[PDB]
Amino acid sequence: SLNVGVVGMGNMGVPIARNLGFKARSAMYLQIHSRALSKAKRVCDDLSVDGATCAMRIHDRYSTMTKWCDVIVLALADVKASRHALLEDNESLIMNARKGQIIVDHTTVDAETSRECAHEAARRGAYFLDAPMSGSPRACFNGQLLLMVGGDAETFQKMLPIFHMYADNVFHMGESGSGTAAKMISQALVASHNAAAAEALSMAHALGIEDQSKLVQVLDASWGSSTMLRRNAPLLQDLIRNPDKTPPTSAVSVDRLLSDLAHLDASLPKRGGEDEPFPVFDAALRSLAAASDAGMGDRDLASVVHYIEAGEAELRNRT
Amino acid sequence: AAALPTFNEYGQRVVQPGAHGKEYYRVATNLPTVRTVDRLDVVRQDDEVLIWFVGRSFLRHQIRNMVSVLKAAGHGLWNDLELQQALQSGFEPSRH
Amino acid sequence: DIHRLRPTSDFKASFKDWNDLFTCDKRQLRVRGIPRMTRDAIRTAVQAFQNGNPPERFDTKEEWLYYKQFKTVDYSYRVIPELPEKYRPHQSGIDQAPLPDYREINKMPQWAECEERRQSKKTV
Amino acid sequence: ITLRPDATVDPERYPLGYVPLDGSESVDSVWSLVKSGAFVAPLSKIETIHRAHVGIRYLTQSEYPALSSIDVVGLQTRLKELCSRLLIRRDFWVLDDYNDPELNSSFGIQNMYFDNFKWSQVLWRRFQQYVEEYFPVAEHTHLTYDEYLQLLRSFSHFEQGAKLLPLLPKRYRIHPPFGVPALSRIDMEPLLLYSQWLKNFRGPLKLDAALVIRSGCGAAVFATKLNGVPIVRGVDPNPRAVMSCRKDAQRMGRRFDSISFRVGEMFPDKDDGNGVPNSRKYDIIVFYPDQGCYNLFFTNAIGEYAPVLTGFAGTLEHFFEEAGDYLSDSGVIVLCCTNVYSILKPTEPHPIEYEIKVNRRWVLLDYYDMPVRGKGTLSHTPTDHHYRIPMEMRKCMRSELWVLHKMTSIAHFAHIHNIPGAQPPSCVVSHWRN
Amino acid sequence: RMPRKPTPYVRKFLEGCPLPETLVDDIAGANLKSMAPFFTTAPRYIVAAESRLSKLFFHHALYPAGGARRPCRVLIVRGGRSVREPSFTINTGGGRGEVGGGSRGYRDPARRAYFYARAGLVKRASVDGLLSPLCGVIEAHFAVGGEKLCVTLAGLLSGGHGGLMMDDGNCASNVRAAKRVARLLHDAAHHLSSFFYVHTQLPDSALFVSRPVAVFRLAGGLEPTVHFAVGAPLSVLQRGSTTVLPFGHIQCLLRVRTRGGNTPWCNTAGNDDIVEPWKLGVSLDPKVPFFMRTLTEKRPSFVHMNHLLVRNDCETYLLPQRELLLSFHVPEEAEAMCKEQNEERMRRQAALGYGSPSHVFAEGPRTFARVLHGMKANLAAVEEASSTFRQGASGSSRVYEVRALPGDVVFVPRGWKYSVERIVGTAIIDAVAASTASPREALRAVFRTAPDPPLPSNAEIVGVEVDAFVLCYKPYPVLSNAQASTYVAANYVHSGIDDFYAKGGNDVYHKYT
Amino acid sequence: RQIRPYYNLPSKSEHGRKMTGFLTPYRHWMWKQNELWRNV
Amino acid sequence: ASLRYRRPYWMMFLKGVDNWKIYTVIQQPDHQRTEMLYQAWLGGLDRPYTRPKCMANQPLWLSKKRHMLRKERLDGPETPLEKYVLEWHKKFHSFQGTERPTPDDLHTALDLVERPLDLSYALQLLGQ
RNA sequence: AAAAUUUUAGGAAUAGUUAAUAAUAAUUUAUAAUUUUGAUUAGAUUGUUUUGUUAAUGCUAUUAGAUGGGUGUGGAAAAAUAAAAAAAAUAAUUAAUAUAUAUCAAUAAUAAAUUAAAUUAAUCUAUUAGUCAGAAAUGGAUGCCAGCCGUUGCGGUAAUUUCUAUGCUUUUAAAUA
Ligand SMILES: [Mg+2]
Repeated sequence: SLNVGVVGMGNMGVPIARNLGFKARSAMYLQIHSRALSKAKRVCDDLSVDGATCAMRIHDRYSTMTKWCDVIVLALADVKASRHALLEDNESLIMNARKGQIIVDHTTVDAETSRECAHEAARRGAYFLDAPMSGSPRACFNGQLLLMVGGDAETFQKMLPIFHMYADNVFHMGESGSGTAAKMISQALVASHNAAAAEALSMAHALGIEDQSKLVQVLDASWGSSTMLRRNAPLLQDLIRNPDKTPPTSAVSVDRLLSDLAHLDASLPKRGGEDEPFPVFDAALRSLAAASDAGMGDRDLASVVHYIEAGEAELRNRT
Repeated sequence: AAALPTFNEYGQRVVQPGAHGKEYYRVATNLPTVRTVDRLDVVRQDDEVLIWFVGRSFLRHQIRNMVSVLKAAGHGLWNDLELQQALQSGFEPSRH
Repeated sequence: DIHRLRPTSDFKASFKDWNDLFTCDKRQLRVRGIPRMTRDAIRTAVQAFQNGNPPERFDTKEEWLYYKQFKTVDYSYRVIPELPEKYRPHQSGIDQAPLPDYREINKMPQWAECEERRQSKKTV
Repeated sequence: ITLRPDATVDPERYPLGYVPLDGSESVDSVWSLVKSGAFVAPLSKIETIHRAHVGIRYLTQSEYPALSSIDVVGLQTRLKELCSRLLIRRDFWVLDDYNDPELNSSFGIQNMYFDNFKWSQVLWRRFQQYVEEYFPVAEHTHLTYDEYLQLLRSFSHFEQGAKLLPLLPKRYRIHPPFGVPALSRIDMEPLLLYSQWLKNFRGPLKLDAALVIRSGCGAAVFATKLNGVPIVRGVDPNPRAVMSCRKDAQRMGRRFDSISFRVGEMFPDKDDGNGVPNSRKYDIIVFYPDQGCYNLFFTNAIGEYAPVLTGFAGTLEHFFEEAGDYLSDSGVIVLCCTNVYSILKPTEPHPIEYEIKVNRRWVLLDYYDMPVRGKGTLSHTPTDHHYRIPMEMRKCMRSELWVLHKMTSIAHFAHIHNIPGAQPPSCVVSHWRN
Repeated sequence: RMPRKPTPYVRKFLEGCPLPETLVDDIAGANLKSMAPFFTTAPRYIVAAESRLSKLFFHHALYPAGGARRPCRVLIVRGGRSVREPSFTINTGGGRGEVGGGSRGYRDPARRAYFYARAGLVKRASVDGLLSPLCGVIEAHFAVGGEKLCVTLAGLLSGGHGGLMMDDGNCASNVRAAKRVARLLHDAAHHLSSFFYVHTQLPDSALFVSRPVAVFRLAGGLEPTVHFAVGAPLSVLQRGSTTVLPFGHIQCLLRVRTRGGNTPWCNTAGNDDIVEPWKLGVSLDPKVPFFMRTLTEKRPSFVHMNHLLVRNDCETYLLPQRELLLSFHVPEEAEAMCKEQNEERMRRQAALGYGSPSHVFAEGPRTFARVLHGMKANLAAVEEASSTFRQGASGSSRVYEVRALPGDVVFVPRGWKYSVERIVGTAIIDAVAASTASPREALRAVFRTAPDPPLPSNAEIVGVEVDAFVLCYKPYPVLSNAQASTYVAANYVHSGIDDFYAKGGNDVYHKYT
Repeated sequence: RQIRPYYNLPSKSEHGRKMTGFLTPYRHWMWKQNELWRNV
Repeated sequence: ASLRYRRPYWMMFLKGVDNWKIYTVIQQPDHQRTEMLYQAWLGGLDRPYTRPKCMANQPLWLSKKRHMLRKERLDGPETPLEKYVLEWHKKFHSFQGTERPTPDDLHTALDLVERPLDLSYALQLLGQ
C-alpha cells in the first residue's frame, strides 16, 4: 500500500481530502498538512465527525510529511504559495524529496515553475506530476474534476486509482510542463469563445433578429457551435436588450480568468519582434482588461459585450 | 565440385567428365603468365601516394590494373579472401 | 485475473471508470489494444457480473506453475518424474554400502558424563 | 586460421594451441574458457562445438543485455570476439557426425538444406571441394565455426537457388557464391516499399534508365526490371558478385535481358573524355546502403589533404556528391535506408537531413516511411555471428525511402511542389513565381 | 493423411537440427539427467526462463547428481528476482477467503529497454524500477548529528558483524557493532571521498504495521523474494524480551560514503602521434578489430582492514540493484573438499598407469583413464581460466570475478568471501593500437553509465546507498560420508526436498530399509 | 465446469492442488437455488 | 489427473516409492543388470536375484530378511536395561509386527534404571 | 461374417501349408490346398459414376481412410499429439473480427500453403503509359593477328557479326486433346 498526504486547505483543498478519507477504506494512510495547524486540526475534526474509515494524521511541518508519506498531493491557493512550499522553504518537499516519492501539484502555475520543479524532483530521484484542476468546488465534492497530468507515464499509471477518487476526467498530456499549459490553452479558448459569442450576439441584435431562443438552437447545430455560446446567451440577451442593466455577479469572474491568463504571457516566448503573433487572444484579453478596471471585474464573464468597442481602443491609439 | 557425381532432379546418378582424373588433375594455366615483381612499395609522400613497381618483366596493363586494385583496397573494398580469389582466377582471354 | 495467459490486471489503465468497463463490447476492447484471450476473459467476467455471478474464482497460477515443472505432455495435472541415467549408488562410483563406526556411536555423550560425575559427587 | 601455440593461454598443458572439448563439460564452463581468451575445437563430434556455439551466444546476451543503443554495439563487439575462439578443424570429414554412409545420418545445418540420402552419398564430397577454393587445407589448419556455417549455407545457394520472397514471384532464384551478403526478412522491407513506389511512379516520372549502386546479391536490380524499367545497370565492387548476378539474369528467363553488371567502387568509371560515356544519363539512381553495427557508430572525419567522412555518413556523402555527374536533368535519386542510424546513433545529427539543409545540393521531392513487419538479422556480414533484432529495437525501426532531385532542376519539378499535400522548401517557392 | 501435391521429382526428407532440449535444460538449470563428476569451484551461470526454475531444479543445482556433500559453488541466475505482494483476507463476498499472494517475477523485468529515433546523453535504466521505492525508504533513514548517524549505522548491523571479519575478544555484540564502524571510520579518514560495504537489517522506517493479529508490511508494498529458494529463511531475534523479526531474512548491502581531511554519457576519444599474435600469418585486416571490456570504479589506496563480506551463519542470495562486480575468494575447505573428492574418484575409477603421454589429449586408444584425465584437465583449465590468484597479508586462493546485473540472483554459500565493486560503464579497445601499448591508450569509445562521483582524526558519514538486497537463508546441511554415499538424485526428482532441508541432510537408509 | 471459488476450503499442500472442492453452507444453499432454477 | 494410462496397472494407487519410472524399464538389459547389482549391493542374497516384474517395492519375504539381518545400532550392551532395549526392538519393533506392548512391560523397563543414560533409553520407550 | 471387381514389353511354380476331428491348447487320418481361366514373390501402389475433355458406355486424374511387441489398462488401443466436438454449478450465447495479440527467446524460407472483388462509424480523391506502323538498346554471345622475332609486353582496335524483348488477354512460338 501507499501513504498519501494532502497539503493545503482552502475552498478547493478540503473536498479532495474529504474524498480521500471517504473512498479509501483504511487501505491508504491519510495525512493532512495546511498553512496553519488550526485549519488542519479543524478539517481533521470535520473528517472525524461525519464518519472516517481510515486513520489520518496532522502535521505542522513538511519534514514528517516527507518522511512518512509516499505520495504527496498539493492543493494551494496561489502560485507563489506552492513555489514557497515546494522549493523556497528550508524544509521543502522537493529539495528534501525521498527517492521514489510522487509529488503532484494541482495549482495553476507557470511553465517555468513546473519545469524547475520537475528538474529538482528528477535530480532528487522523485517523480513530479503537474495536474491543474478544472471544475467547481461542489463538483469536486461530488467527485467531478478535470485533471491534465504531466510527468512520467508509469507514474501516471500508478496514480490513476488515486486520481479517480476525486476526479472523473483525468488525462495524460505527456512530459512535465504539458499539463500546466493545457489549462492556459483551455482558458484562452474560453475567453476567445466568450468574446466571439458576445460579438456574434451583438451582430445578431444589429441585424434585427428578435427570436434568440431559436437562434441558439440553430447556432448549436452549426459549425460555429461552442459550450460558452450555450452558457452566456440567455444572459447576453438581457445584457444586450437592457444595456443599462448591471450584470450579475458569478462564481467565475473576470479576475479569476485573468489570473490564469496572467501566467500565459510569461510562459510564452518574446512577442516583441512582431508585436502581435496572437490576434484574437489579445483581442479578448484587452476586452477583459477593459471590463476589469471599469468596476465589472468580480461579475460574470458575459460582461464583455459592453466593452467590445473598448477592445478597439487599445488597437487604434497604440498603433 | 560441380563435376563430381550427383543425383539429379529424377534421382538417377549423373557424373560430368570434369571430375574424372584427366580434367580433375589439370593445371591452371598454360601461357607463361608467371611473373616476378621484386619490389612493390606504397609510399605516402606529402600530398600524394607513390606506387613503386620494380620488376624485370610485366604483362600488358599489369601495373595499371594493380594500381586500380590498390586504389580499391585503399578505400576499403576487399579482404584477403577476395584478393586470393582474384589472384587464383588467372588469365581471362575475353575483352567483354 | 486467474489465468497466466489472461493478464486482466495489466489493463487497469485501459478504462476510465466502472461504466466504461461495463459498456465496452469486444470490438471496443480490440481497438483499445487488448489481446484476444484477455479481452475474451474481460467480456466474460463483465457478462457474468451482469447475470448475477461476481468474479469469485480461485487463482490457478501457482498450482499450474507447480504442475508445469514435470513432463506431462497434455498438462493434465499428473506427476511424471524424470528418470536420470544413473539411479543406483553402485554405478555412481560408490563401491559398497557404508559401514557405521560402531565404537564411535556407542560412546557415552557429554551430558551423560556430566551426570555421572554429578552422581559420583552426590552419592559420596 | 592457423594457430600459434606460443601466444595462447596455456601452451604447456595444451601444446596444440586449443582446448579440445570431448562433449562432457557444460556450456558455461566452455563460456568461461572463451571469455579468458582460450581457443576451443571439437575432439570427436560436430555436436560438441555446435552446442558450444549456440549456448555461448545465448549466455553472452544474458550478460550484456540490449538495453539501449550503446549496449548493442558493445554486444556485437563481444560476440565477434568470443565466436572467433570457437574453432573447428579443417578436415571436418574425420569427425564422427559429419556423414554416415550406412545410416544416412548427419549432424549440422546441412540437414535443414539438403536431403539425408543426398548428403551422405554424393554431397559430402562436393562440399569438401567447395571449402577447398576459399579455405584450402594448406593455409588453414582450423576454421571458425561461423565460417563453417556460412560455407554450408552458401553451398546451398550454390547447389540450389535462394528465393527472394516476397520480392520475386516464387521461381526466380539467385546464387550468391560466398562472401556476398544475402537479404533477410528485415532487409527485404526497404525494397518492398521501393517496389511499391516504383510500381506507381513509373510513367508519371518517365523512369527509363535505372542505375543500381552496391547491388550485392542483385536483389535491388531484379526488383526494378519487374516493375517495368527497361534499362537497368548494376555496379558492385565485388567481382565474384558481378559474375554471379549476370549468370542469374540468364537463368531467370527472357524478361531479364537488358540487365548489366560492371565492377566499380561506387559509380561507373566516367574517366575517358574521348570515348564520351557522358551521353548515358540515368533518370533514376538507386542506393541501398549497408548498415552494420560497427559501421554506424564509428562515423568520423579522416584525411588531411582529402578530408573525408567514414562509416555510414561517409558512404552517403560519396553518393550525394558524385550522383549529379551521372544523373540527367529532371531525374531523381532514390535512397533506401532502415532508420537504424537514428536508433543506434541518436546523439549525432541526421545524415540525410545534413545534406538537404546544410549543403543545399538536393531537394526533398518525396519521403516515405513504413514500420518493420518481420524479424531476423539486419545487414548481416556473412562470415560473422548471427544477431537477430530484439523486440524493443524492432518496434522502433522503420523502412525509410528518400526521393531527392537536383537543386538545378527546381523549375521542372515546380509543378510537383505546388500541389496540395506537399511540403516545398523555401528555395522552390522563390523559383515558381506563380 | 495430409494433402500433398504430387511432384514428378524426388522428395526431400529433411532431418534438420533443432534447438536441443538438453541445451536449454542445462542453461535454464532444469536438466535433472546430467551425471557430472569432478566437483569444481567455478561459478555456474543459469539463464532463468519462464516457468523453468523452481525449488526442485535449484535443489539439484545446489546438490548435483555426482553425490556432493556441500553446495560449494556460486550460482548466478540471470533474471531470477521475484516480487511478492502482501496477501489479505476478504471479509465481504460470499465467504472468507485469502487473496493477494502473487509473484511478479519472470514477467516484469528490471531495466526496460529505451530505444528511440530522432559527451552525448543516451537513455538507460541502471536501477531496478520495482524495488526503488523500497530503496528510497532505506536511503532516507540515514539522511541528515553525525554521532547519531554513526550509532544508527552501528545499531543496524546484521548480527553485530555485518559481514566483516574482525578479531574481537572479551567483547559483547553491541560494543563490537560500534568497534567495527569505528575501525571503518578510522580507516577511511585519509581519503577525501571513499566508501565501504556492510550488511544491514531493514530499519523500522521501512516496516509499517497494519490493523486487522499484528501484520508488518514493507513501505514500498513489494517484497523481494526468490521463488526457487530452498529451505527455510533465517530467523533473527529482535532485541529490545526476545521475539522474532518480521522481515529479518531480507537484508541490505549498503555502500556508505566517507569524508576525510538515468542518463549515461558516451565519449569517443582520439589519440595523437604483432596485431594478432595467436594467428600465424599476417592478415590484411584483423579478424577481431575491437575489444569490449567492463569498466569498474576506482578503489582508494590501502594496518589495513579486511573489507571482505563473509556470512558464516547463513546462505546468501544477492539481488543486485545496480551493475556490480563481485570478486569471490574461495574458502580453503571447499577447494580441499573438491580436491579430495576428485582425487578419490580418480584413484577409484582410473587405477591404470595411464601410459604417461605428452599431454592429456594425445593420440592413442582412449580408455576410461584417458577420458577421466582429459575431463580433469579440462576442469583444471576452466578453473585456471575463469579465476586469478591474489595475495593476502602469506595467503593465496582463487578469485572469481562475476558481473552481476540488476534482476539477477547470486547464490553465495557460507564461508565464501567476496569484494563488491560498482560497474561504471563499458569501454571499447582497438586491437591494433593495443598491440603496441596498454589498452588505456587504445580506447576508442567509452560509455560511462555511472555519472555518480561528486566533489563539493576520523571520518564523517556522507551518504548511504543500497546496492543489493541480501536474502539470508538458514545454513543448508552438509552431508557426511555415509549420507553422500547413499544420496541418489533420482529419489529427489519429485518429493523429499523439504524433508531434506528441514531434517539434517538425508536419511542414510532412505528408500532401501 | 465445477466452479472453485476463493472461499472454499484451501488445501495447504505443496505436492498438489491448492484449493479443494469443499464448499461453504452458503455455497451449498445458493447451489440448491440454481439447481431449482435449472429444474424448472 | 490419474496415472491409470501412464504406468502399468500393478502400479495402481502406488505412492511412496523412490522413483516409479525405474520399474517400467527394468526389463531392458542395461537396467536388468543394474537391478541385480543393486540386490547384491543391498546384501542378504547368496544367488543373483531380480525383483518380480509386477513389484515396485521389495517383496515381503526379502524385506523381512534384510530387517532381521540388519545389525542393531547399539553393540555391546553393558547394563541389563540396554539388553532389554534390544529385547524391546526384537519384539515390539519387528518387521510388520502385530503385537503391541503392555504397561507391565514398561514397568520392567522403568525398574532397570541404574545410570542416567538408562533414563534416556527408558523414557523414549515411554514415548513410544 | 459372405459375393464382387487391380496393373506389369521379354509369364512359373507356391507353402508354419487344405479338409476331417471326442482335438479350447490337433503327438491321429487323407489319393490334401493355390496356379497357364495366370498363382507366390519382385516392381508400381490408399481406394472413390466426385477431376478434365469430347458428339461419345472413349481417354485421363484423385489427399475418405486403416496401421499383430509403448501400457492387458479400458466397453473398444485409435494413446506421446489436433483452432472447439464446450469437457458432469447458466464461465460466456447482442453482433462483426473469432485470430495476430498465447506479443521476448537460439533459426535458417531450406520448407508448407495459397491465389483477390466491403465485414463499425468520426469529412477529403479515384482512374499502368508524351503509345512503340519497327526504329532504337556503355543489353547479351564473341575474337583474330610475327613486332625479323629471347619474360619489352607497342599496336590494328572505341573489333565486327549473331540472337532479342515490346505491341499487338484482335494475341504469336512449344507440347497435349
Ligand atoms: Mg482320423
